[PDB]
Amino acid sequence: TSQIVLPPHLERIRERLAENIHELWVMNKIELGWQYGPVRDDNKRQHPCLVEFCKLPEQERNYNLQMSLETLKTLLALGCHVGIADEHAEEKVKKMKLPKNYQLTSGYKPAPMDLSFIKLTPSQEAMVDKLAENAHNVWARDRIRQGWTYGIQQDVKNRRNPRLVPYTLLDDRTKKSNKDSLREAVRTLLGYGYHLEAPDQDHASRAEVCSGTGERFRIFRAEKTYAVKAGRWYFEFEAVTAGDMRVGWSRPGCQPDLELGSDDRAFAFDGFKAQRWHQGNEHYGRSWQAGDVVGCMVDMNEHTMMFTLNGEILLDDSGSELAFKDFDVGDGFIPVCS
Amino acid sequence: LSAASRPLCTGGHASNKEKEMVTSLFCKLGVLVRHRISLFGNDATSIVNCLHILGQTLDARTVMKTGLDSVKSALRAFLDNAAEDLEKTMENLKQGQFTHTRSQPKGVTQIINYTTVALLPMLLDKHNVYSIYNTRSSRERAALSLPANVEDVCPNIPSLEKLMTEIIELAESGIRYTQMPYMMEVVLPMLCSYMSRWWEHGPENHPERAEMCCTALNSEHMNTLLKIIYNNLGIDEGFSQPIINKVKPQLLKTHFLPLMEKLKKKAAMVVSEEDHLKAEARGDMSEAELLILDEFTTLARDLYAFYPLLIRFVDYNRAKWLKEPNPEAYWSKSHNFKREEQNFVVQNEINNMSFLITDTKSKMSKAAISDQERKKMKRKGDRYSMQTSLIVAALKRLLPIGLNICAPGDQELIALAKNRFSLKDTEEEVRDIIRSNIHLQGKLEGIANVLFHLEQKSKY
Repeated sequence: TSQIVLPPHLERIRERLAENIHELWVMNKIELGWQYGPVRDDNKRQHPCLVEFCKLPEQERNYNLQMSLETLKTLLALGCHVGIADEHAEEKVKKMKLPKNYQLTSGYKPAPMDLSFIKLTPSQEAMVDKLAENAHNVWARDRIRQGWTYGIQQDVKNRRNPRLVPYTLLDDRTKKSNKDSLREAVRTLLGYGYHLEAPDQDHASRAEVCSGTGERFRIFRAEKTYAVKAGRWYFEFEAVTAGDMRVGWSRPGCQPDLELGSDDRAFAFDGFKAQRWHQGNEHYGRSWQAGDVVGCMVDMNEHTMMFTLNGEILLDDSGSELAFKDFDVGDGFIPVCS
Repeated sequence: LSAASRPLCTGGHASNKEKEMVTSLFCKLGVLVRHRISLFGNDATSIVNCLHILGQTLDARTVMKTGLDSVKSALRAFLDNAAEDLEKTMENLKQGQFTHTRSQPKGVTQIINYTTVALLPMLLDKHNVYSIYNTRSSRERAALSLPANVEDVCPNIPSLEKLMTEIIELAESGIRYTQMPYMMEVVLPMLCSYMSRWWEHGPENHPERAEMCCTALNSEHMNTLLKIIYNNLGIDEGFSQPIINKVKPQLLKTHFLPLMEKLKKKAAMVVSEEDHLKAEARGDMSEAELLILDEFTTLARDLYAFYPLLIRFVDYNRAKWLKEPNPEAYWSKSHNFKREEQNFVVQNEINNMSFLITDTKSKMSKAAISDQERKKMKRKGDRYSMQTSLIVAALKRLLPIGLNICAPGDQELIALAKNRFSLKDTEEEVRDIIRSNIHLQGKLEGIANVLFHLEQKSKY
């Protein structure tokens, strides 16, 4: 996916934020341990890229500015208001706080301060993960165009990377360095004083409750020849996961196709909705934990119905041991399930 | 059309406009009811002295009921509609309710007070931006020590405005946040400190008349919710409080127990009232990590079970004093109750023999005796139901002793319930005086003969 464009009003704030984030990034890179290198001598721990922001070449500076612009675009494109109130103190509202700490060695070592005491917004980790996912789409597109680190049909490359799958193959341990870098970036943002909301929380209706419903429903019952007519029978049903399950009695099929407990042909009881099912909805019974036995029981002589969940009889709001009453004998009743 | 508190959403704008009308009419009532002159603007074309309104006194009472009770299912509907302005609207409504109950109104708004209080458990400024409890703190400083402030400190000193059951019902309504706290835990503790300190420093009896139910003052009582009367503690502390210091509340809870255990008075209405006050003062409402720390819970429950079993053992026919004590649910207390019940069944059988033949005169006295017996049965039915529920589960794995102990009581009640119409009509009258008043059976989370206790005893 690709996100919205940066409005022209934010260009100055983007430039200032990019400048200070380049400064912090380059001094963090210098603090990492590598030194200055003339030309491509990484084997000697000498990095030409590890220079100050002002000392960066034109191409590297343009690439870094474009990367910062893309990250700021991604940050502002979520939808939550990013109206900055605590402006970063640099030549505008000057409240210089970086030289509060001080570390220096042989080389250019400016002093950054990261305010970790401030409360990180709960949605900031979501922003970090969304940045990672957007960059995953970026390098997925790049590898689709190129064919790098894996030869599928050309058989030119080998050692396929797990970056093709965005989340499943790449565990949190594999990308700890990138996660810590993004955490440091958002920590610097919070130290600057950005206040962020949490749209993807309980404040706004955004949670996903069920993958689907209204179909993929099945009915389980025995042969019609076992339709009991007399006596009082007992059978057991056990539940493994809470959900839309109807357990009760059915009849030989007369209605074309309808769910349990919503017509003449079927009697049903539910605990997930805590309501019995018989030609409508009527609240009855409690829910069940994982690994519970419904414990069904038949009373055919006086046309009464009732249940025993784990030996505990279920009583309705009126306080009775009667799930159903006053129904015709019909062509018998059969244990049924949904 | 942006959806917000009152940007465009008419569904919530209805209740918010009701709240705005409440605020406007509360200002219009603060200009008139607390006139402080009572003669300004006299003879409003007939006799009336009004503060430039003269027509909104009854209309405010008519519309406040609709404004505060915008929907019967207030708890769910308010949360579904919004989660921002509910706290401030309820705070302003409660402040206006207090500043109206300070005065003498003709109609009583206890039902609306309870309806507004029902919003408090359901769950903003977090009591920081807006001081919701400032007016309540003033009204609570008015009676910060009821045994010490039972005098003319109440505003205008009538016997009907504040010095009545109205203040205790208002306190019970206002202080209820068991489901979720809705405050910063600052402005309530330093009134609760005075209340608890004077509770310990009282040693006083013979309270004021018409307010015998002092037990309805607090329902969310717990640790930090006494030696901290604050005169030197304010300088000592102001960072340190009972939240961090876990020593003193445990010491006070351990101090409370032997004093209440020592009370073993027999055959006294004053003993009954003292026991009820003791149960309310130091009951089982202390929810401070009772699940993890089980020794305190076990000791407290054992004492709260040993007290009434030994109290109501002898005859104690006058059981009307106990309104609705909290039960606070194999056991030694269960065995003791089984022995007490099987001893009580003998007196019940003697009474049944008396009812069978040689009946007394004065059919109205027959009704009175049957009412007393029905009250005793109603009081014992709840504890019998819990005991039967405990016994049935106990006898499942291995407990023939419980079933053998419970067997004679089944036959005792079966013999008692053969033909008792002269008791059944009186029991129906007693249960019609107050229908259930707790509806304990329907909670699934007051009582007659053939219910849960009977079916659980018969099921085995």
